[PDB]
Amino acid sequence: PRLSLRRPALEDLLLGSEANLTCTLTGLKDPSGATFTWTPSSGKNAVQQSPKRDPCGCYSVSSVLPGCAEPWNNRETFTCTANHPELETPLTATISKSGNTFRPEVHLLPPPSEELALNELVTLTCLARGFSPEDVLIRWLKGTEQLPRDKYLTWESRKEPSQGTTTFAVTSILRVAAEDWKKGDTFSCMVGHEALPLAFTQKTIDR
Amino acid sequence: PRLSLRRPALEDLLLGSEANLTCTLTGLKDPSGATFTWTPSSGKNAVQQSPKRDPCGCYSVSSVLPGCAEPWNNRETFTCTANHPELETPLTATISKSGNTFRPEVHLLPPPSEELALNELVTLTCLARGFSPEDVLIRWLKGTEQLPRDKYLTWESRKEPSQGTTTFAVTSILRVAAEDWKKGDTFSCMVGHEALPLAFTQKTIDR
Amino acid sequence: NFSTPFISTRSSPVVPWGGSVRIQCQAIPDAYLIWLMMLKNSTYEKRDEKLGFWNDTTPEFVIDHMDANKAGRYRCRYRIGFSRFRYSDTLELVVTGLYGKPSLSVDRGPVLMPGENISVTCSSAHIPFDRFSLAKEGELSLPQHQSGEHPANFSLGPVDLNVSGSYRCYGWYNRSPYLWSFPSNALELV
Amino acid sequence: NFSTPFISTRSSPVVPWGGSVRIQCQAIPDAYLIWLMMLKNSTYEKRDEKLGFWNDTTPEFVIDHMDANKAGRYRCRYRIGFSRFRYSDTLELVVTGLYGKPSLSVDRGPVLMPGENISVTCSSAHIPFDRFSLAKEGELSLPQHQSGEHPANFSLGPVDLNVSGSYRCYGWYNRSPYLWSFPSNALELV
Ligand SMILES: *[C@@H]1O[C@H](CO)[C@@H](O[C@@H]2O[C@H](CO)[C@@H](O[C@H]3O[C@H](CO[C@@H]4O[C@H](CO)[C@@H](O)[C@H](O)[C@@H]4O)[C@@H](O)[C@H](O[C@H]4O[C@H](CO)[C@@H](O)[C@H](O)[C@@H]4O)[C@@H]3O)[C@H](O)[C@H]2NC(C)=O)[C@H](O)[C@H]1NC(C)=O
Ligand SMILES: *[C@@H]1O[C@H](CO)[C@@H](O[C@@H]2O[C@H](CO)[C@@H](O[C@H]3O[C@H](CO[C@@H]4O[C@H](CO)[C@@H](O)[C@H](O)[C@@H]4O)[C@@H](O)[C@H](O[C@H]4O[C@H](CO)[C@@H](O)[C@H](O)[C@@H]4O)[C@@H]3O)[C@H](O)[C@H]2NC(C)=O)[C@H](O)[C@H]1NC(C)=O
Ligand SMILES: *[C@@H]1O[C@H](CO)[C@@H](O)[C@H](O)[C@H]1NC(C)=O
Ligand SMILES: *[C@@H]1O[C@H](CO)[C@@H](O)[C@H](O)[C@H]1NC(C)=O
Ligand SMILES: *[C@@H]1O[C@H](CO)[C@@H](O)[C@H](O)[C@H]1NC(C)=O
Ligand SMILES: *[C@@H]1O[C@H](CO)[C@@H](O)[C@H](O)[C@H]1NC(C)=O
Ligand SMILES: *[C@@H]1O[C@H](CO)[C@@H](O)[C@H](O)[C@H]1NC(C)=O
Ligand SMILES: *[C@@H]1O[C@H](CO)[C@@H](O)[C@H](O)[C@H]1NC(C)=O
Ligand SMILES: *[C@@H]1O[C@H](CO)[C@@H](O)[C@H](O)[C@H]1NC(C)=O
Ligand SMILES: *[C@@H]1O[C@H](CO)[C@@H](O)[C@H](O)[C@H]1NC(C)=O
Repeated sequence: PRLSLRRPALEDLLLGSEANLTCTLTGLKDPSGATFTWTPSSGKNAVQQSPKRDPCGCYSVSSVLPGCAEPWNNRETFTCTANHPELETPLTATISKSGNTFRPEVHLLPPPSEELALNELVTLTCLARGFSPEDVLIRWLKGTEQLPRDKYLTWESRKEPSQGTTTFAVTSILRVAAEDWKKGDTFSCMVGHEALPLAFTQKTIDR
Repeated sequence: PRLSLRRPALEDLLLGSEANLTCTLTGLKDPSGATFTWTPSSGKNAVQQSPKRDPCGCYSVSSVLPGCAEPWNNRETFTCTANHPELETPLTATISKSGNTFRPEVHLLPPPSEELALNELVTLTCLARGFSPEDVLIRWLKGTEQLPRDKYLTWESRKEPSQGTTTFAVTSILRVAAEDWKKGDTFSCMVGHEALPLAFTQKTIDR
Repeated sequence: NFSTPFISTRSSPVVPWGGSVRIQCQAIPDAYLIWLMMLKNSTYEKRDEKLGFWNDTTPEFVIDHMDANKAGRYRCRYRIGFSRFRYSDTLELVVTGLYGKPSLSVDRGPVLMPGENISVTCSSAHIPFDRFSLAKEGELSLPQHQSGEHPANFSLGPVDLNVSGSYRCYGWYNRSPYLWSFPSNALELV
Repeated sequence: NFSTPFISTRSSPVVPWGGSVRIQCQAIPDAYLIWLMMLKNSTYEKRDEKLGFWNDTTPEFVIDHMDANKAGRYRCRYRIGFSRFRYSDTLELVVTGLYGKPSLSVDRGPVLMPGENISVTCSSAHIPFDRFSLAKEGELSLPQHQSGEHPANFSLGPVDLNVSGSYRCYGWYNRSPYLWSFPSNALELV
């Protein structure tokens, strides 16, 4: 049996209004007796969830407390403690808004010289680099319209072999039709990150 | 309980000489009685392994048959069947060298214009795109020396939102010192892939 | 204190039901998220959502295929950082082509030199509109003149040429201030 | 049939123990993987490994800090596709600076005009070398002349100027064909 605690997601933080945060206890073929206790009390009340029958003999059980959008931003340490329908000693976790930061450095880079000559589809790339917790959000823009997530591909954050400061990196690709590029309209990549002061930061592209 | 079968890895196929292939049975708090049966017989003999005590109550058990480097290349369908120390009906899997292909298209792309001006460290990028099974190998080269894996970062293959043909994509970044770039020496990215005729294919970069 | 950002409709803010216009807000460039609201029933609700910064222009919306649904109080919503929410002063939109064209007319000739007065009389004989509004072309706002007496007595006083061009007139009821009649006959004042 | 790729040592292939040289193979450009071997004891073993294609030059290795370990039979290994393995004809390397410098000398003057003969006598009085090899500078190969009689009787016949420059001489034993003596005294034939 193990307990893990899950932070609010920048997705729900920035583009939304309902950070949940999730304390989930994992495995032990239990009736899910459980019981969860949380830090900021009273304000909003905590909610348990279905024993989402985790593969094998885990049957994991989860918790959320809605509305914790403001206490995340004022740092404030969050605790979760669960004492479970088995034995031994209850389990507990805790997180908070990460200390050290490091703003992303964002770079939107051009189609291949050898690919754009063959006027068909070509590749826009977006590079988030050297930042704080691995969690980021990259959204592409045509003109000034958010493209549906399904039109562009984004890889996940992974630690880069860094000299000292452990920093992350992310890339994204938007494949587009050449006539749009040679025509002259505008594309952008935008990266939202916990550190960054204005939340997201935009950097654009022309040719 | 479930059984999965794992193909040889291009890493061991191309840069090595001992493709194993792995049939691993997962979960059921078993003594790992088991028993595994395989397709190309006799030639080389199959090997079982330790009940690598998989989290929760799985205790997964694995199999390999060494030396199957040549039957992979001549297509030949591989089978694995396991009848386990529990009950019901034995489990079986099968794979082979994937049918449809699609060679990668590889593109090594430049440092940001706005980053190279600030002569310090800058970014080389490598883009594997539209290819066959997701499994690829990207290796960077300085001059004509393979850099250790630890000097460059490679993301994993992920399906790109493709029109029809389901194709994959991979990116890689090598961060390097500016003096090397303005000096004039040569860097390369190389992509190895099941489809590609010469195994790997190199494409280089100057400025 | 502050002003709060502006709300404009660069094309005249009244459109035939199914019409298209180029609505525009001001651009707080420290606000990534901008939300066009329609203050609908006690509250306000998201219609369009344009994300990003504007270190250049100002943000425009576009309402096409203008509905009875799409008429009311429109307001911009700016999100700065992680808690700053700045609004915008309100704008309203109204549709045309709903009831039945009123008919308007003059007391003098169609080119009155304005040293002396011209009143327009606009009314409907078979559609008991609550009020009437006399709509000039071009000018990007809710009409200069509106009344609710049984003849539409709209004189112009001593006119002057920034009062010139093409004019029409629309009906209006009580609880459909957003829903107006068809366009009437045109007045080419010169 | 085929030739099979060539093996060269662009700098003279014998080096003082701890010496550095620029070994070079031929480039099968349909072979991504290239393996320098030293045919060591019944087999062959990987020393260096250069991956990639050469649609330009030919592939060079470099052996620096030349060891007794690093002397023997060297061979290139090419991997084409998924089963083609093409070798290369063999090369050998040998170290110097191990036993004790022999001493060499002439029968005539240091600038013999070659219409007539010059023999060099090279030997060691205190180090019973199996054989001796007389090493010209520059020329990129195992020596033109080698003997195993108690005086090194190496004449040149009627010389000609492509036999000119600086010359020395090295000792040699039975089962260390890869391990040679120190460089002797120099002969500036002109
Ligand atoms: C509590 O808050 C948590 C935050 O972690 C929520 O759990 C998350 O819920 C979201 C739902 O918004 C999960 O995403 C799911 O929906 C995604 C929607 O994508 C759509 O894209 C189209 C564009 O064509 C757009 O028009 C739609 O409006 C919509 O945006 C979907 O992409 C997600 O799948 C992705 O994510 C998984 C996980 O990484 C990935 O493996 C998939 O390949 C795929 O890319 C998903 O279906 C989100 O996954 C989930 N959190 C996590 C960590 O998975 C709860 O909803 C909140 N609960 C309450 C009560 O407030
Ligand atoms: C049977 O064949 C399988 C093939 O799947 C083998 O299982 C694989 O074994 C390899 C071992 O070569 C596993 O990789 C492990 O070693 C990697 C070595 O990296 C080093 O990098 C330095 C450069 O600084 C270099 O000088 C070293 O010589 C060496 O190359 C290491 O990178 C691996 O960790 C990576 O992989 C995991 C899995 O994706 C990833 O999550 C990590 O973050 C990390 O990036 C690993 O330590 C390889 O992982 C493993 N296969 C799988 C699928 O994991 C067996 O060894 C073969 N068995 C027999 C009996 O032949
Ligand atoms: C608006 O909603 C409130 C309560 O939701 C209701 O009392 C009222 O009748 C609604 N209509 C208007 C025009 O305010
Ligand atoms: C305009 O704003 C963008 C950020 O969206 C910034 O990158 C750019 O430098 C700004 N322009 C100038 C002239 O500073
Ligand atoms: C216009 O109307 C005003 C208001 O009664 C009046 O004083 C003025 O004389 C009028 N001008 C004319 C009739 O030319
Ligand atoms: C109607 O408007 C005209 C415009 O000045 C004015 O002369 C007249 O007195 C008004 N009459 C009524 C009844 O409003
Ligand atoms: C080489 O190895 C074989 C067997 O491995 C052995 O018989 C022999 O003595 C070794 N030495 C030489 C010089 O071949
Ligand atoms: C040389 O070979 C490379 C592949 O390594 C290829 O990309 C390039 O086009 C070739 N040069 C010419 C002139 O074809
Ligand atoms: C060089 O040696 C040959 C071989 O004995 C001999 O015939 C010839 O005369 C010699 N040349 C001289 C001594 O000049
Ligand atoms: C030694 O070499 C010289 C070179 O021609 C020759 O004249 C002489 O006969 C040789 N003698 C012996 C014993 O080899």
